[PDB]
Amino acid sequence: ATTTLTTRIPTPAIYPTEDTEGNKLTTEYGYSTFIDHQRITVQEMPEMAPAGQLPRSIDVILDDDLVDKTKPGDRVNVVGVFKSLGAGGMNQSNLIGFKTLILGN
Amino acid sequence: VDDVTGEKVREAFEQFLEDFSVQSTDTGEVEKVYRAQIEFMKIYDLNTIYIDYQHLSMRENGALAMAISEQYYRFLPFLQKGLRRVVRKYAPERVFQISFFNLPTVHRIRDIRSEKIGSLLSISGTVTRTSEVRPELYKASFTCDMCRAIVDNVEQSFKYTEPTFCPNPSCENRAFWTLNVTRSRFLDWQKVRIQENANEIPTGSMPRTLDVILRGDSVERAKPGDRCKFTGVEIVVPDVTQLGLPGVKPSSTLDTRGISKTRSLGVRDLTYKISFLACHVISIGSDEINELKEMVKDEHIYDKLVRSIAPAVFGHEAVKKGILLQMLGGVHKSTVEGIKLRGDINICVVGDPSTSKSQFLKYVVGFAPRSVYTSGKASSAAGLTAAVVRDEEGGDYTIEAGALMLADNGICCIDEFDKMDISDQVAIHEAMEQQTISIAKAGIHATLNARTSILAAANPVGGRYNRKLSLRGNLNMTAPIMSRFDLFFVILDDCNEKIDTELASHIVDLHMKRDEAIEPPFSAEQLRRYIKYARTFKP
Amino acid sequence: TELFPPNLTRRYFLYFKPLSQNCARRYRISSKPLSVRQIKGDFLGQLITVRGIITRVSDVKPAVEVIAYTCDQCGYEVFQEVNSRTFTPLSECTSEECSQNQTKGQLFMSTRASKFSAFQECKIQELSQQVPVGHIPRSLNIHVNGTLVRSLSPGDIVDVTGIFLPAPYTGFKALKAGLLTETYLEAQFVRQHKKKFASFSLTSDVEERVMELITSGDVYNRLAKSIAPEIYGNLDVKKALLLLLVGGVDKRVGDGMKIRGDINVCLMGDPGVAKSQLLKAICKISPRGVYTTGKGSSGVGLTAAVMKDPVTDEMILEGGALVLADNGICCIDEFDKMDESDRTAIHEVMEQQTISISKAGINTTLNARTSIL
Amino acid sequence: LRIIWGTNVSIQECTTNFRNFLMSFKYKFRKILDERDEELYYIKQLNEMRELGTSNLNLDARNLLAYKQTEDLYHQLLNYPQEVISIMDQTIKDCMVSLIVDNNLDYDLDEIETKFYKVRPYNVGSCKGMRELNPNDIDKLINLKGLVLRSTPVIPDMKVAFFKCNVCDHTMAVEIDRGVIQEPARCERIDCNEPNSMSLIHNRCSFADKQVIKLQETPDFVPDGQTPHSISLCVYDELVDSCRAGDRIEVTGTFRSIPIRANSRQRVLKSLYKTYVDVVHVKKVSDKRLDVDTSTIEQELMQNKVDHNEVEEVRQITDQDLAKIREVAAREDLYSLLARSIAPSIYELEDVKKGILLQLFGGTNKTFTKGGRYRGDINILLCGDPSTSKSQILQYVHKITPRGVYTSGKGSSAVGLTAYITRDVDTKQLVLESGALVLSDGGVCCIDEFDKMSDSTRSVLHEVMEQQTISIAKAGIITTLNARSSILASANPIGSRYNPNLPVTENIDLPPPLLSRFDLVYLVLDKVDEKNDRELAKHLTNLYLEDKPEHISQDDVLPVEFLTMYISYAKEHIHPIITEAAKTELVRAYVGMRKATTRQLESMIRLAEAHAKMKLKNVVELEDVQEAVRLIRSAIKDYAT
Amino acid sequence: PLRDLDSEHVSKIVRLSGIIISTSVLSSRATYLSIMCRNCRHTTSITINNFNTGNTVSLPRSCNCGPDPYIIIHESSKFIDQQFLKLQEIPELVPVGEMPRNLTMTCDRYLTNKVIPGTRVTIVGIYSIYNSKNGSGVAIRTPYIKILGIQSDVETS
Ligand SMILES: Nc1ncnc2c1ncn2[C@@H]1O[C@H](COP(=O)(O)OP(=O)(O)O)[C@@H](O)[C@H]1O
Ligand SMILES: Nc1ncnc2c1ncn2[C@@H]1O[C@H](COP(=O)(O)OP(=O)(O)O)[C@@H](O)[C@H]1O
Ligand SMILES: Nc1ncnc2c1ncn2[C@@H]1O[C@H](COP(=O)(O)OP(=O)(O)O)[C@@H](O)[C@H]1O
Ligand SMILES: [Zn+2]
Ligand SMILES: [Zn+2]
Ligand SMILES: [Zn+2]
Ligand SMILES: [Zn+2]
Repeated sequence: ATTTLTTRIPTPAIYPTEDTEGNKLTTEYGYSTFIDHQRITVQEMPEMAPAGQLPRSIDVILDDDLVDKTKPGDRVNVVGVFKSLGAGGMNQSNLIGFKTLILGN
Repeated sequence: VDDVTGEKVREAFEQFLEDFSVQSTDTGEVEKVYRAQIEFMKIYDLNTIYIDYQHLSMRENGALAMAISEQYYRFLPFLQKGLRRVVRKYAPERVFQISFFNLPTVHRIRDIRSEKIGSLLSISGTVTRTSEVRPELYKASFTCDMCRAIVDNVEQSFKYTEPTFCPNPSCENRAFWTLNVTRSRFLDWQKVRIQENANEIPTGSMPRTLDVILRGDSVERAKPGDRCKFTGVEIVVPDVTQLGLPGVKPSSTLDTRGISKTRSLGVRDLTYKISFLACHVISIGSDEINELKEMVKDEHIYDKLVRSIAPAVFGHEAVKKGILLQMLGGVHKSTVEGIKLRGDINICVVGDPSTSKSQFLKYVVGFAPRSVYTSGKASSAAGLTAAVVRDEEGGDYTIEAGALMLADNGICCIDEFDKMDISDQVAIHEAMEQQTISIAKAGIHATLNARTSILAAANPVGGRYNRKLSLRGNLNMTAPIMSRFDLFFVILDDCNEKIDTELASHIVDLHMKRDEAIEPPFSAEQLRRYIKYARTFKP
Repeated sequence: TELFPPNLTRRYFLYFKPLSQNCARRYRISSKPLSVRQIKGDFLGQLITVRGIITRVSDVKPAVEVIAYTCDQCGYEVFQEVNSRTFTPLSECTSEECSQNQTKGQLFMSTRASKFSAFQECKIQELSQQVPVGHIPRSLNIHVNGTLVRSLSPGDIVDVTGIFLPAPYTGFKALKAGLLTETYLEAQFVRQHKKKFASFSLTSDVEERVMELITSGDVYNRLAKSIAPEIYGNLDVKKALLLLLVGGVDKRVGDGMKIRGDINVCLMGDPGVAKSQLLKAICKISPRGVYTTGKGSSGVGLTAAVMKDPVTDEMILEGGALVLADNGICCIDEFDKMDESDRTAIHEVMEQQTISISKAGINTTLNARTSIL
Repeated sequence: LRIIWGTNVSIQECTTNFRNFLMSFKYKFRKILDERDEELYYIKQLNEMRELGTSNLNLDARNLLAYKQTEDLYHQLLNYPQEVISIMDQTIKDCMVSLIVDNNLDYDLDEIETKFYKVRPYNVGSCKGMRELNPNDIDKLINLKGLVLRSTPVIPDMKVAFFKCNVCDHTMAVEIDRGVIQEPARCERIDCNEPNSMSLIHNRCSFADKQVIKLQETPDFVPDGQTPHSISLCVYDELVDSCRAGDRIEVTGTFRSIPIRANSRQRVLKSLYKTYVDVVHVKKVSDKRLDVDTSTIEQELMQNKVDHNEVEEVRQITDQDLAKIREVAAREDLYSLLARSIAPSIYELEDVKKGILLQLFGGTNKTFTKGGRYRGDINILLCGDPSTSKSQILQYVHKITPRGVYTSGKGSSAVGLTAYITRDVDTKQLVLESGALVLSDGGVCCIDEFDKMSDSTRSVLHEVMEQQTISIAKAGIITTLNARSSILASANPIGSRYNPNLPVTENIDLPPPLLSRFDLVYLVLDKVDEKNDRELAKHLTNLYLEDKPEHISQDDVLPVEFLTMYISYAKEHIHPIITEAAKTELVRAYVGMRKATTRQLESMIRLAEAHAKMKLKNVVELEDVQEAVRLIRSAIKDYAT
Repeated sequence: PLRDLDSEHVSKIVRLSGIIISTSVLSSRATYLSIMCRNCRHTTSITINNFNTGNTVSLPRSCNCGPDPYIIIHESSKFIDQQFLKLQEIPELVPVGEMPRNLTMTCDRYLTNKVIPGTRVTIVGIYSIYNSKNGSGVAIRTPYIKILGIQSDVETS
């Protein structure tokens, strides 16, 4: 869900513990490739806030790059796409609506 | 084997219930009463018959009793029918309860051993809680969801859901049923919590507790906060929380041999607790009126009581009067408005340390049956006032017998009173500004009854009594809680050689084995029962 | 035939150690001692060196790698390899004699034929001087197997060399974006920059390092001046700090009595004649040295906490400074700005080697064995 | 040649080798073991057991290590105990029967044919507790030295299961095999079959007793870094209620491992195994520390008979020891011999040592058959200068006394002196743990920095100091519980050092009443001089003349191992009656103080009767009060000020 | 007043007043969603106008391609904000013996963020019934109000 902006058809592929022919396998950890995932939650800046009210906050997901350049308590501007992903309620069974977040670009 | 032997014991036990019939005639030879008790029980349908076990042991040279008491739960189905068919022929909507009592020994529950499971056993201790009396399913109708066929013959203790046959064999699945709530028997059921006797705990062990359960007309015969004695069945009950304990846990499985080509493997963990099931209860621990009348007709008994309300204490007639008077009430409902009054009497005992003021509290708690004792430092409001157990074990909530809800209609010995905090003394004074007590947690609000006297022992700010100060300053307890005391007793000590040699003699003379140095005019053998005659006098 | 596998007959545990920079520059990479921040994730798979404080360890306990099962009706053993944190019992007999058979008779585990390994784990927190500006010393999880297991003890600085690997965990289902992994380091070899005194045997390189120190003579004054030479003079103080380290002799009476073989010292004075620099200098030169301060946490900080141990379902006592240090120096500063609850812990520890507690779930008598400076 | 799988054990070869030892051992360890009369050393102990019914064979394992022909076995039972002890169960029965058939005998046969015999091997080597027990040590003999903090209720565990059949009037039973109950689906077909209908009936089954115990473990050495471990261990039938909270113990058994279920829902098991000890023997006593009060523990001395176990509770002594004890008691200077040998490294202070000795004896304990109780104790305080025995005395008491928690300062408060309620994380339930004084229901509770304990905490001892009981009313518990402890305290004055220009009652900074409710108060001021401190300095430095003080036998003093055998006799076996003639010298000594309160009188009788436990006198005599009162007056230097 | 609410007139319009305690989060609900079958490669669209548990709509059970075949094409779908409010009877006038009671209250589109917690209001609403995953009685439902408009004292404090 977080690698393309368009809702690509899901592909729940299965981690291969056996070959197509049926043989055993072992894992070449570090010929495999990895990427950092992080989410950071941003709440409204308290001096612009209409004071007295509660804080309100939303979840930002960062790919490999920007992971190193946020820390809690700093004033931060983000830009991204406010995706509304999953299918809560209308699929599966039951209310609370869709999971809303920003893809931080 | 005992599909054979059980009938032989039924024929044996029913014979004990037949070859004996009431004698004692002219106080001569004796022969057991039970038919006369059944002919009494005829009137009431209570079906709650009591059997003395000592009368059972002499027949068959004990070889019946030593068998039955060991094998009990396997013979109990045969003894109960061993009653029915006697009743069916000396006598013409039926359930029974049967008890054996007056067993030869008491086993302290620390010496409960699994070698006794299912056997009869004798137990005693302190009841710490009771619980809401509830229906137990017993015999109930079960109806098939597939057809109107029903069954009433029951499997009931556990496994209570699945009779194996449907009165028409064909079903698209035969094994499973639904219950009915309408056509069922039920019996009243209760759980009570019992605690080890503080006179017999091990060194450094805590007062062990165990769960004991009641059925039938024995229900509502336990009372919190007091010594009780029991007899009944060493039951065992499944317990889950023993997971994570050391040692292997036995797991059952259904075999796999001789069935072929047809937790899906079929497995279970059978880990158990040892509760107890009790059939008999008593609240352990003529010529009387000829003594009660005999004392009140005499002129001095008041002065005898003053010098016998605490025999070992030397002098201190003042406090002796106070405590004797504290064991006696005043008319609380003495109003026209329909609000009651603080009819009971409160006392505080004060003085420099090494006064025997603390001994009185031990004597009282040794003597006054509705009394209890607290160190008053080691305490909390939630232990004086009743706590609550929060809706646990699938039942509803239950109230926990706090030490000051207990000692209704009597004395609480609050030793070292001043070392209590502001919190619990105010909890007391809110329970003295009203006789009632109120509790809130979890939205469950309860107002308890209370009506109590407090006996408080207190100590000056510096222990030494300042002769030159008011009691408010010396004693350092705030005026509202210093109010609502009918009297304060104050003691001050110094060398008075004419007494000190008599006191020193009294202490050392006490250290000769159980000697008469503290012999009263008369003893508790009449004093407590006389006090009950005094209570119900209402002058 | 079907046979016991050679991994189940494996007499021994095998480990690796890297090559030091000397061998990298000689003949002209392989082991930079990385920061826990510097690890940048995508090193998964690699053999890496990391250094930092071992803040917390579990106790060693067995963790199974293979389960051995016994089948009577076959007589064949069944061996199940255990790889994840959990397993399910292979109760249905897989044997080659029951497979082509009607009855599939049962089996029972053998708790000594089951190949274990000694399992231990620790946190390393970042080494503070390597933290960036404004940032926090974050932590990494290390797993240990076999003979290495006791080489890590809390409150010490180490190089860990080992292989850095994923573990299957992600959060709690909703707080997820697919195929996340936890990560851990499987420890292979250890070296530690302040060494354990208990290992001290003499071999071809250490005796000459002692002998060349002796032969110049005046060793006692040479070492006093060599303690904290970055502060002026006052040798009598620094000369006594060398005795604090060597400490004298522990005496046991052979008759149920013990008297402290250790030195306890105060550095009373006015401002400007440096104190914390001497305290800090002796914290570096002392293995197991520790540094403390007057106020804040020091009640628990000088005491055993009690903790529900994260990795396994038991409580543990967690040692404050006087217990995180032992057989070594505890340094106290701003001293009189402590309080009675701190002193009445300290006052017992100078007098004797032990502490005693009797509040809540704690009733122990606890070994201190610390020098207070 | 026959051999067990995975194993080096031959049944018959070990069988004959054990018999060869069992019919020929005679203290060869004294000859062989190191540089250290009798005969048939075990045959006397076997022909001892058969008339007593005590089925247990307690075995000193090191008999085998020294002996010529069973070094081949010591390293087997140590490493294969579950199997090697299963051999011993059989060999000893056959080795009992060899003592039948060689004897013209009565009918011992008709039961020992059927009954069962067992071994409890305990005398094994030392180990660093839990910590050195790497997985190579799984399923081996082990021992632990330590103490108990709590014990669970007795647990029912299945040994024969029972099956009730919903039809057709036949039940079934099955014996448990290695943790499973293989329940038959088939209805015992030959009667008839129904596929699945059979029940399992709880109350028909046969159960073991099981119990679980929590051990605070205390090694002879611990590595720098360590902290106390609460091991959890299990004990089976014939050991249940053997040992309990506050006991100091050597225990032996098999180190084990077991999985844990992750949850009550499904059979997924944690791979990081749990570990415990299966107890096989517990050594309830030692030679170095005295014996638990026989009056207190009277409830369990008969329970050991009623439960049929001889796991010992009290030190055995032979006539050759009691004969020596009585020949020692006759000497004129026993009153100072003990007071020296109680602390051979502590100089002078013999007023202090002697009253402490009279604490350890207790004195007399008495009751009125329902209504009252009194006990022999003295509660002690030490005051005056630093740099003195005070802290070391509290250790020697602690290391002799079988029970007691060395509480200290502000680090010890009410919730942990009396009992507290806590979550047992290993099962996640509320459970009650005995506090420090409750664990000390006996012996000594040794308290230090007594005045730096808070105003709130001191209020518990203010009841306990003579009433010897604590009474509770907090959530979950309402009880009064026993706290039979004697109490001993170290204190220091107001300010520092000492200051004779202020009255002691002020100088101590302890309130007048609590100070009075101590039975003896010691003033231990230094008052320096030559020809004392020089003699002290020589004494101390002789401890550094020889780097372990083996020459401390100089200045002759009792072996501690005899002194504890004396006290644990006198304590156990004499109930000294305060004679009616002793009053006349006693009351004047009290009144002379009055020209102070009954606690002195109530102390003098409890102190003077201890001075009759010493010298083993059934009755108090007019002399023994005289030394007791002088001790009270001189302990506070009453002549000076 | 809430004290006079009854099972009488369930799903009529109701006028009532109180204090708003809290205002939760602007949860996101659909109003247009476009949907493709992951096996049939076949597209539809669904709209919902007004209903915004046991009600409204769900993705169609099937369009073989079996159950739950449908992917929501988020990047060609339109959504709306709704909010959860709680109103309680004004503490100035409630039983002396117990706490006030309150009602779950919900609102949609432009009606969101009009109100601040602690303002005094009159609500016009549909008193309506829903099922709560309790843990309440043997068979029961929970009341709620769908706000269909709102007004206030002109500005509180
Ligand atoms: N008149 C008396 N009768 C009996 N015992 C007394 C008397 N006066 C003092 N005592 C002694 O006082 C002790 C009881 O303790 P107590 O003086 O009540 O403590 P506190 O003064 O703290 O309440 C007993 O051991 C008893 O020997
Ligand atoms: N005699 C000295 N030689 C070298 N540096 C000194 C000396 N005295 C002080 N300093 C400097 O002053 C600082 C010492 O501060 P310090 O006096 O220890 O604080 P405190 O007042 O807590 O003791 C150090 O940074 C050190 O560099
Ligand atoms: N008279 C003495 N005899 C033997 N040892 C002594 C004597 N005086 C002091 N010591 C030694 O001094 C140490 C005692 O410390 P201690 O004085 O107990 O601390 P505190 O001052 O708190 O009591 C012990 O090691 C003890 O051996
Ligand atoms: Zn049917
Ligand atoms: Zn098999
Ligand atoms: Zn059948
Ligand atoms: Zn489709």
